[PDB]
Amino acid sequence: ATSVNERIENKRRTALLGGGQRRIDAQHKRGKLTARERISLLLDPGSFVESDMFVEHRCADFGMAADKNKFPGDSVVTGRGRINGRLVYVFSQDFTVFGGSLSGAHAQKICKIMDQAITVGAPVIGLNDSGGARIQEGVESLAGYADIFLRNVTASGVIPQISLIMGPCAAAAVYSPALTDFTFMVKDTSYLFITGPDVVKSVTNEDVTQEELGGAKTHTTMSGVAHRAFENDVDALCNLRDFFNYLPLSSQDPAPVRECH
Amino acid sequence: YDPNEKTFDKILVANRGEIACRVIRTCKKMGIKTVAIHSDVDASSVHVKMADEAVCVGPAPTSKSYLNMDAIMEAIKKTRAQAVHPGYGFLSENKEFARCLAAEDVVFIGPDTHAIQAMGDKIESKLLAKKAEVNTIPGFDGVVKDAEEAVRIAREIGYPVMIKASAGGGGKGMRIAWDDEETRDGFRLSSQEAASSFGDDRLLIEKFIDNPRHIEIQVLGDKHGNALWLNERECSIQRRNQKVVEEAPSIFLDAETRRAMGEQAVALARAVKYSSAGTVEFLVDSKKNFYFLEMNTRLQVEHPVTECITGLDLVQEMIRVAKGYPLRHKQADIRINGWAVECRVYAEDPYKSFGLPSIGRLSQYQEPLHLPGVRVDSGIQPGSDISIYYDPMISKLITYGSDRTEALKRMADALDNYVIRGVTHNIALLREVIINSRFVKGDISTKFLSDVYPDGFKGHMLTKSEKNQLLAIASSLFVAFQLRAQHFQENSRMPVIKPDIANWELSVKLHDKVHTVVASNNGSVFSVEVDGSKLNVTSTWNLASPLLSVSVDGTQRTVQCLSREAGGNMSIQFLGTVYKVNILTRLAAELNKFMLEKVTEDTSSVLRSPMPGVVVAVSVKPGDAVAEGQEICVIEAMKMQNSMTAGKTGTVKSVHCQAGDTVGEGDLLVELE
Amino acid sequence: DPSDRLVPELDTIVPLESTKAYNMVDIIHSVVDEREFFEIMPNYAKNIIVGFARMNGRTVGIVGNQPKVASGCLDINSSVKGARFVRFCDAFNIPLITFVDVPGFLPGTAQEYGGIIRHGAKLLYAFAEATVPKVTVITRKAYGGAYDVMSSKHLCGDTNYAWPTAEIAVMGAKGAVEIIFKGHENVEAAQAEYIEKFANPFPAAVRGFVDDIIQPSSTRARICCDLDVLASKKVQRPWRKHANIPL
Ligand SMILES: CCC(=O)SCCNC(=O)CCNC(=O)[C@H](O)C(C)(C)COP(=O)(O)OP(=O)(O)OC[C@H]1O[C@@H](n2cnc3c(N)ncnc32)[C@H](O)[C@@H]1OP(=O)(O)O
Ligand SMILES: Nc1ncnc2c1ncn2[C@@H]1O[C@H](COP(=O)(O)OP(=O)(O)OP(=O)(O)O)[C@@H](O)[C@H]1O
Ligand SMILES: [Mg+2]
Repeated sequence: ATSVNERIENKRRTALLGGGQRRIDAQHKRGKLTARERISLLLDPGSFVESDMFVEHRCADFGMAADKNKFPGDSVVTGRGRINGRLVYVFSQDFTVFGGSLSGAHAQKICKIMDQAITVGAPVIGLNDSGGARIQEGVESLAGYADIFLRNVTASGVIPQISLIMGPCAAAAVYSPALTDFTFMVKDTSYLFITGPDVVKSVTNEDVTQEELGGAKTHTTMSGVAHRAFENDVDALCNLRDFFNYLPLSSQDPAPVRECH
Repeated sequence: YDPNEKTFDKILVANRGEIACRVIRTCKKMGIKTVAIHSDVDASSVHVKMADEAVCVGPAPTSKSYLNMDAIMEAIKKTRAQAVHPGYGFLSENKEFARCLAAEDVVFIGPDTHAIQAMGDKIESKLLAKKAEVNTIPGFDGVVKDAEEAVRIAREIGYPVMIKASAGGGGKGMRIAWDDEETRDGFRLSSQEAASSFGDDRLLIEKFIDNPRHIEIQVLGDKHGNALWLNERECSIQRRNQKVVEEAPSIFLDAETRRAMGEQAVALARAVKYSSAGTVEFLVDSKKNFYFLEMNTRLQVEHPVTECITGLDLVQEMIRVAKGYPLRHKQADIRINGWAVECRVYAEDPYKSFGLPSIGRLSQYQEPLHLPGVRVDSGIQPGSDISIYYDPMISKLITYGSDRTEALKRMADALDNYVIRGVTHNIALLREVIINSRFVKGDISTKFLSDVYPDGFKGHMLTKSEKNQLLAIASSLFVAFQLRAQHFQENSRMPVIKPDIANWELSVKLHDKVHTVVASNNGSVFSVEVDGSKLNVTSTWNLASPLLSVSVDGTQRTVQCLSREAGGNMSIQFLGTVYKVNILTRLAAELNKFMLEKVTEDTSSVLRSPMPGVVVAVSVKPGDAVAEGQEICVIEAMKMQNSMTAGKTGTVKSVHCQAGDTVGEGDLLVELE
Repeated sequence: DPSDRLVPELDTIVPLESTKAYNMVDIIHSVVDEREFFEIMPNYAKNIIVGFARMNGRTVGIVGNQPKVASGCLDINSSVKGARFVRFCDAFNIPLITFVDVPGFLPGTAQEYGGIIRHGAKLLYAFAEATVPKVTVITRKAYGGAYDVMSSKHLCGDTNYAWPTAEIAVMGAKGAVEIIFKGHENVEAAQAEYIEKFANPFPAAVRGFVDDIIQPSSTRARICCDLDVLASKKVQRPWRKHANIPL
């Protein structure tokens, strides 16, 4: 029996669906799109080329080797595309799969995309919706973060880097957006804090919720971390395309010139 | 050390410190497997590593770790311990402990219970000594109970009166009076303090011998009745009635008195049926009359020094006696072979009350073991922490020689070549004592520290020649550092032109005077000119070693550069004492004349807590004046205690940092006036 | 000063329980030549320590965490204090030595509103951009993203060591237990099995994130050897006018 083809198609349909229809319904009820919808809106129609669709995580601890804990893609969709004819590299984090927590494979995919971007000389756009670091993955997860960090520092001043926070972001998932040139957020749905409010109450003992501890208003008015805040996902992506039209593709290229009237 | 002789196979040491190391050493030499008990704090101590295996006893405090008989006995039972050595202190004289040992099967390396209880109580010890027809101090038999009885005793025995609380020891519960009113007030104070200190509340009037010499006779007894007196030792040098300097061959005492005291000690030991090792202390007046004072029923702390003259290992003899073998030596065999001197190195400041127990962690520790005729009994290794729960011991330094002068010279050299960095030690006090004219001549007593230093220890008073040598060495060290600072590696892009300065004109500010020094270099020899005097200083000038040896006009001196700063301050140890100097260039001094003094009174009226935590200790009270930089309160946070202080002399308006208060960071604690 | 001098006094300077603190300046003094240390900003942001010293006669820059002040947690002031010192040491070819004991970043609302993310990224960038030799020694805790910041091997670090008291983990064992085994709700042996395999430097060592688990007494000698091997280090980076540090 030629089960390889049906296995390939089942893996494709599982990756395209993230981690389940119920979780996608929960994501939509929160007012948030999925990673693939975000990429479809951001890029030109019929220009997305995806990389590492079938990559799976190698963790085999705490019952993470069971088939119910094997999601292809591993909570990140990476690839390349074009905006108004100009090449760009993109990664979007899927909150459906393990809350978007970064494991080894996640870091490998992001670093692979960033390495191609630094080799060719094209910008990187990253949509962050990670719930922190995958605890089951262990120190490996930490290592992955550092790898990404290094590449960011290596790509500073060589290619433009843009970050858009479209969901919660905590723990060490905050340094990479800070190392990029520009950071944008989505109002009422995006968060950015090193430490969660519960630990804040536990340690320094005051009542604060997520909204005024890491919300877009807080990080766009009184912290200076983010650069702009947009109404929702569609508006954010349209404004991101408009902004990307301005920048050059590499430090070697001169300032872009359009047609003037 | 006969391996054929089959003694016990396993021995448990029930003590901590250098004594545990001593017992482990002699057991490893003699072949016995050794198991060592340790608290949680001392889990990395020297004796734990030295022992074959170790068993933890429990919490840090001594009352809970080494004084817990149940833990000791379970440790013995688990490890199949055959014999036990208590050392000195802790359960050395514990009656119920030995009762439990005799109950199960356990042999005790030490005297029997009868001797322990006979010599434990001072009154019954004196009574037995009277029954032992040995010379005793003049006193009234019985326990004084009322002031009138005490003053009457003072009447018949004479105005010099000393009240001693029965039992206990360690220079406690003893008051000296000279008048009947002094007799009664000392009596009432002693009665009040006996319950707090000892609890026996039994008090004894005794006659105070004037300037006694505290001689001690080491005695070795076996189970077959053979008692031997192994020479003598002198421990006149005391502070707080505690021994510091200890001489094995007595110089004041002579052969006839030695024989008489040995015979008396042996007779009393036979009377007590003492079948182990111990010591008997005697007080000798100016007229060579010796009076009994206490018999130790344990291994004496200053045993090693006599081991240098007799040539015997006391602990090995104790083990053999505990086995049951008769003594292998006779009264004739023992001889006085040379001279031996011991100094007890404590971790205490000799500049305050002749030693105030300090704490700290040793960043550097090097013993002078390479010097000839030096023995170091220590339980200290680099990194060891001096705690508050234990006797602030550092080590015991012993020198042996042909005669007294050689031993004293070797002690001086060893003390000069001894490196302790991390706490405050009393090395300066020891070295200054051993070079005193009175000590060298031999006119010493129990008041040596008091009469020699009425104002207290002040350090070595250096003479004009010593001052010149110190200034020359300091200037030479300064110039050597400056010259070393110019030895960069070759750059080949911007070549370095080394300055060709020939003479250095420096101003050195020792104590308060200012001296003009002119120094020149001709390689390894510095020609120094201090206030007219001309000196030559030579050395290898190794600026990194802790100990630096320099020859000044032939005289060899070992010095340590404890501290050095770019501003000119230099703290250097010379002849035991740490001197602070300030060396500047001549132009630097001339310009510094313009700089105005900064008065350091500060205000610090509103003092704030460092970090949020509970205040364990409060050193101030409202209405009490403080000083500049005076300790205010000790606060613990994350069980880390910080002792935060004040900044200026001011009366405390109110203490908000009371004990137990969980004051937060930057909170008002004490207000100063 | 011999480059192979032993430092046994460091063998027990780290308390075995995790609640007491210790002075890392003591370790720095023990390691360096002649115990001479020129500290920079010694009274400001005292939870981090930076300074100049010498190893085998060669100038070295030293950065470390101070567990006495604020338990070693990183904050804005310490991050900006360390970042520029690291940048200056890199710019003028001065090797860097790091002593790592950090439980994480200091929490609170004031830190979040002050922009702790930007200032932490400053230090992360400063360590990642270094092209001079870098030696790192972990004395105890290295928890979370702080472990990434404090000169990790993953940031193109050269040589990393760990003392037998080191502990590299995403977080403390406790919170990791309540977060991983939340469903099991029975931790009496779960905590024991977690701390027996993760509350030690083995997870970091077996993945090669540290080159060796050295003894504290052999620190200085080891470092000296590295500084004689890494003196001729040269790396190449992509061309740029300048990089956009998160200033
Ligand atoms: C001393 C050093 C340190 O402090 S280490 C800090 C690391 N500790 C963390 O918890 C990571 C930080 N993450 C978070 O705080 C929260 O996840 C935040 C970011 C607030 C997300 O908010 P929230 O929308 O309520 O998440 P959620 O409960 O709806 O999502 C549940 C799914 O996400 C997953 N998830 C979350 N965090 C982790 C994690 N650290 N490791 C592994 N998985 C994580 C949950 O497992 C859960 O999985 P699933 O997707 O439902 O299958
Ligand atoms: N009768 C006395 N005449 C003169 N001096 C005395 C007399 N009794 C005690 N002293 C002085 O007091 C010191 C302490 O003596 P003693 O050995 O009794 O003290 P202790 O604290 O009981 O000792 P230990 O720790 O050995 O039990 C002696 O060294 C001596 O200087
Ligand atoms: Mg006595």
